[PDB]
Formats: sequence, C-alpha cells, structure tokens
Amino acid sequence: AGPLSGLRVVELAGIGPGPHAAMILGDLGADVVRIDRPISRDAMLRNRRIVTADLKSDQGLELALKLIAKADVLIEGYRPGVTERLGLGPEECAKVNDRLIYARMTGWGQTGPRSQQAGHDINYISLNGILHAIGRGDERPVPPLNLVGDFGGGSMFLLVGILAALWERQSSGKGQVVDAAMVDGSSVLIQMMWAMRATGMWTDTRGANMLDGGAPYYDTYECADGRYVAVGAIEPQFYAAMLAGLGLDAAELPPQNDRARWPELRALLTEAFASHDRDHWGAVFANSDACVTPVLAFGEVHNEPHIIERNTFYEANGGWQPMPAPRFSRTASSQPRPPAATIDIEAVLTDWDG
Amino acid sequence: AGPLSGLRVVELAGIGPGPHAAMILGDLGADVVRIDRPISRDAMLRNRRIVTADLKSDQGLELALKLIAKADVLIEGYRPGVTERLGLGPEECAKVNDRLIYARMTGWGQTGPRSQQAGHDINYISLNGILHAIGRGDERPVPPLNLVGDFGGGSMFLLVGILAALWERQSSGKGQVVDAAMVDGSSVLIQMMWAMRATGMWTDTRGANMLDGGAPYYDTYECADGRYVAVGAIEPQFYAAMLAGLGLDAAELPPQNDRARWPELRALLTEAFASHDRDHWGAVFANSDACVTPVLAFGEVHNEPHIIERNTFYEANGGWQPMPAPRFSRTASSQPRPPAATIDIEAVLTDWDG
Ligand SMILES: CCCCCCCCCCCC[C@@H](C)C(=O)SCCNC(=O)CCNC(=O)[C@H](O)C(C)(C)COP(=O)(O)OP(=O)(O)OC[C@H]1O[C@@H](n2cnc3c(N)ncnc32)[C@H](O)[C@@H]1OP(=O)(O)O
Repeated sequence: AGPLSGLRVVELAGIGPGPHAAMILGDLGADVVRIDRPISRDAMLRNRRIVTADLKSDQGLELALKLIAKADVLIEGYRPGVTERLGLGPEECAKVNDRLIYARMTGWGQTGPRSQQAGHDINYISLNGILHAIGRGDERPVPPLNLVGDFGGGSMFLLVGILAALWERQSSGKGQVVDAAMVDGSSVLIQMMWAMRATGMWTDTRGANMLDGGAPYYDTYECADGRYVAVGAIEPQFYAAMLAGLGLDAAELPPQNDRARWPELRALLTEAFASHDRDHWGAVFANSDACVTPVLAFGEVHNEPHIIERNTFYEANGGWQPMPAPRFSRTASSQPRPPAATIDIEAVLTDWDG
Repeated sequence: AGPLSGLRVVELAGIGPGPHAAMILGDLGADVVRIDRPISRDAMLRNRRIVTADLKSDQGLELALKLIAKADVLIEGYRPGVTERLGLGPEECAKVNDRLIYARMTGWGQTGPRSQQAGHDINYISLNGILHAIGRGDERPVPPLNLVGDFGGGSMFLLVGILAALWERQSSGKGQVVDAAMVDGSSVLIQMMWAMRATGMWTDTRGANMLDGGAPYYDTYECADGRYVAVGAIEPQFYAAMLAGLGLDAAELPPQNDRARWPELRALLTEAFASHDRDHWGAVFANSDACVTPVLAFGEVHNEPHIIERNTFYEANGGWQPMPAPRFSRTASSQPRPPAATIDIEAVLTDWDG
C-alpha cells in the first residue's frame, strides 16, 4: 500500500530502536522479515514476518545469508563486533549482496572508548548535554522517557540513513554501511539548542530557558480539578489571546518577556488556571490561537475529537495503537497487520526467490 | 559529499521542524535553496543557499515556480491553505512539476477541527498523552524541550516521508504530497508505551514506570559535588555491576524489582552516590557494564573523550555544533558549510537550469 511497497528488509531481532525502525518501514509498505532466536503480544512487531534461526549454527548462518542476499536493507542493534563474529558482518554480506544497506543501530557508535560498553537511552543522552537540560531546576534531571535517545535520536536517524542510502544506490548501483549512534542522532536532534547556545539564546541552567519550563508562557498549569493545561503562547498575538481568555488585564501584568518578573507572572497565571477545571479552559480556548490545550492522559486520548477525526490511532485488540506516520496522498499506508504466527524460513526464501 | 548529493530541495522559510528537516537534507549532501522574505548567525541554516522573494507579488511567485519546477522536494511549514492562497499549493506545483515531493510540516495536520489553530510543540504532545507522562509524579508535567514534537516526531517524520516518497518515485515516475503532522509523528515515536500499556507494562501514572524515573535503576542521582550520574542498569547483570562499584552488598538490599521496596532501594543508592563526586563515579564505572554515566552539561561535552574521539561535534564560529548523523561508510558527509550571504535567485535558476 504505502510508498515503501517492494522494499525487502531483513531485521536481526533486537530491542528498542532497531525494532522501531523496522516497524516504520513495515508501516509504509516494506517487506520486513525478522530473524529471531529459537503470536507476539507486542504491537511494535506489527507488519512483520517472523522466521527463526540459530545464527551460531552452520545451517542458521547459511539461510540468513541466503535471505540477506535477496534483501535491500539489514537492521542490527547488537554490540559492534557481534555480527562480525557470527559471520554476518558487512564485509561478509557484501560478498553475497553489494547492494545491501547494512544498517547498524547502536548508542555509542561503532568505535571509541565506550563502543563496547552496555547502556540504555538515559546513558546516551547523559553524555551529550541533553539529559542535563531536562526537568525542573530545583531538582535532579528527569529522563524524557526513552523518546530522545532510542527513537527521536535513534531509530529515526537509522531510518533517514537507510532511505538516504537507498537514494544514493539509484545512481551508484551499490549499497553501504549506515552507522547510527544514539549519541550522534540525539545531538543532531537538539541542534537548535546548540545553535541558540552560540548566540546567547540558550543557557546551561536547567529549567530557566524559553522552552524547558522556565517561561510562564511555555509550561503546564494545574487546574482546579488537579488536571493540567499546556500553554505554548510564544508569539505576542497568541499570548494576547491567552490573557484575553483568562480575563487578565495586560496592563496589570508584568510584560511577557521581562524575566526578572517571571515568578510574578507565573503566580498570576497559576491563580487564573487554578480557578477552574481543565475542561473549562478546555472549552474557553478549544477554538482560539491562545496555544492553550488540555494535557490528556493516554487513557483519555481516544475521546479527543481531533484525534478521532484524523484516525491518528486504531484499535488493535485490547487498546489503541498509533496509525502510520507521516501520510501520503497517492500511496497511502494500510492499517498495520497485527503480529502473526512464526513462519517457515524456507517459505520466505521461495517467495523472495532466494 | 553525503548520500543525498544531487537532491534538489526548495525550502520555504519557516520555524522549527521545517528548517531542522532542511538542515539534515543539506547535511547529507542535498542542494537546498531556502526562499526567504526580502548573513545569519543561526547554525541551523548551514548547508543552504539563501534567496529572497515576495511570494505575494507576481514576479516573486513566478520566480518560485521556476525554482520549484526544477526541484525534487519542496518543504513548507505554514498553516494549511497558506501556500494554496499564494498560488504555490500542491495543485499549482503539479502543473509545472509532478515529480515534486510536496512536504507539508504541521503540528495538527492538513485537516481536522484543530488544523487552523496556532500551536507549538508543547501543544501537539499535550493532546496525545506524551506530555502527561513526563516529569516527576509529585508535580505538574514538564516539557521535554521541543525534542518530541518539533524534531523527533516532527522534522524526523517529514524526512522519513520525503525519502520514502523518493523511493516510491523510482517506479511510479511521480511525486505526491507528504502530510507530516507532529501529532501523528510523535504518537508513532511513543509507540513502545502504547505497546506496553496494552500488556500491563505501562501505567498512566506519572513517574511510576520503568523508564520515566520511577525505577531506582533508571534515573539520575545527585553526587557529592551537586552534579549527577545517569543510571540505566535494567538487566540484572548490569544492575549487579552497579551495586559492586558502589560497594553495596546485594544481600543487604531489597530485590531490584520488588516495587514495594523501591523507595528503600532508592534511598540506599542515593546515599551511595552522594558519598563521592560525579567524576569519581566515571572513574569507578569507566569501562564497566554498570550502565552508569556522568550527566554532563552542554558546556562540558567537548571534554568527554568518547565525544572527542568520534568527532560528534565540530567547532563552528561561535561554539560547538553537532556533526551530521547518521554516518555512511562510502559516501560520508562533509563538515557543514556555515551560513553565508544571500544570493541572486536568478543565479540559482541558471545553475539548476530553471
Ligand atoms: C523567539 C520566539 C519568537 C519566534 C516565533 C516562535 C518560534 C520560536 C520557538 C522555537 C520553536 C517553536 C516550537 C515550540 C514549535 O512548535 S514550531 C512549529 C509551530 N507549528 C507549526 O509550524 C505548525 C504549522 N504552522 C502554523 O500553524 C503557523 O505557521 C504558526 C507556526 C502557528 C504561525 O502562525 P502565523 O504566523 O499566523 O503563520 P501562517 O498562519 O502560516 O501565515 C503565514 C503568512 O506569511 C506569508 N508569507 C510567508 N512567507 C512569505 C514570503 N516569502 N513572502 C510573502 N509572504 C509570505 C504567507 O503568505 C501567510 O499569509 P496569510 O496566509 O496569513 O495571508
């Protein structure tokens, strides 16, 4: 259905960014075959075919190399050296398929003093300034779940890597190795802060910048029911619209960008938002340019009309899953196929004519 | 010198995800031409040629269509309808270039009850459950900068769309429109949590899950010097290594996953970490699998040897900026070319033959 219809992807079963990257390829129509160790309830494994092989046996390695020989992309998220030892390194795969985009998904990268060291998202964004920038200033840093290292600065960059190399392959006729490190990707994800730091527009003080919570017009507020709204009214005209819905006289308030009076401004805004329930503000702004929105819990998302009308989610059995993003006007993506039964690796090899 | 060498991109000057998406294309070797209104210190504007046009004028519109006519990709991030009213909408562009990938970068999407409504990253993640999940449980949610909406679920999905549509064009010989809504992209970015919620592995309770700060083995700790380490020792063997390095006896501790005793477990780890300075812990956990890393501020990143050795950053006039990601073994990217003076739109047309 989607734009990636026809792309053949071999995924070497891992955790975090690799399976997320392979999911998105599958979402957009790619033919994704996942090799695991010898039906899943993990919705992330939608849009797959699962085969199983012992990659350490002679037989297991033979079939995998036959399946790789007929594929465009290979995704692996093991420590550097692992596929090399298995006999599935890029130098080995090239001998059977020099068009393969060999996509290596790691946190620390392929080389360097930390390249062989265990880690998780929180570690990768700890070394590059990111984690230090997240949270309130009166407290130790909070992890932004694993959104920044694993996915935003991880699978997403593997994805751009894969498709960019597929583009390069059109003219070269050949593939290459993509080295996607969470530490690199997340750095480029946050290039805006690096840019701002050079010009005095961002500081290393946590919780005291325009976009981290420090600004009263870009932060959440608790309402009378103990739920929250999000205020994002950066531009003066949107800020104006926000004060107008709150019924605050701007002449009575400190200026929007007088940072010396920010705690005063926040105390006034906090008093206003505390005077009514979330769904009141919910309704007072619902339609304006005030950049004020309800802070919905996951369990409330499916009831939001904008979410509903655009089909951002679909029901799997037992809960909502996000539909494929982004959206394409001519070759639209299908509703994802749920995880299905592990199939015979020989069936795939015949299908792919390997 | 990257993989996207040869790719022609027109960027309509904007803010946030569009410009970040444009930068990454230029990073990977694309020929990006940014049309602005009638020399920048914004590092995000690297790898561009900048031209000027009044798109409200007859001459300016005409010039843009000549430029778009010779491009592969067009990036625009205005409210839906804005390009249509300028005479640069998808249907207008189709008439001069039906190979064009028309990439539309919004928060709320091209259609829907909120599609005409102003907003910013914090709004888009407020409506889909993401923001509610970020922060400590005792206090209101904290924005994870604009990493999640603008970039990870914003420009990154625009990029995936652009590149996937280009693969698609290989067989169809045609472009199409890419509708990248931040509200969609970020939901796919947090799909692991939608997976986990369905299987009893994630709760809507802020700050009480595996990866949100709720686990003592996945969080930051404050050290003797008032600086922090990140701990991410999820796996038992990594956890065991962590305890060893702290000098703690596992038989004297609650089990790693006895959530009932998590506050007990956290208190003991807190005491341990606070007994030495942050850099003591890096020394202690230098090469180990304890998943313990120093929480560095942006200003300190350039001193970290793993950062240094892998050339994750380059020095640009001003300060450090992230080098391109991900990395490619055969067609590697160049160090980004700095922002330069605005050039004559007509010289670009001569170059591109438009
Ligand atoms: C320092 C802070 C102050 C700077 C501004 C704030 C941004 C800085 C903060 C950092 C990033 C912010 C972060 C949190 C974000 O979320 S960024 C993403 C924000 N959202 C989006 O981009 C979603 C799609 N965009 C939009 O909804 C809206 O463009 C915005 C962003 C809400 C802004 O609203 P707006 O200013 O009314 O813009 P639009 O409604 O698109 O109207 C644009 C008008 O300008 C005109 N225009 C543009 N270029 C030209 C040109 N070269 N020549 C002649 N005219 C030009 C267009 O024709 C259009 O006019 P019209 O259609 O109104 O008649």
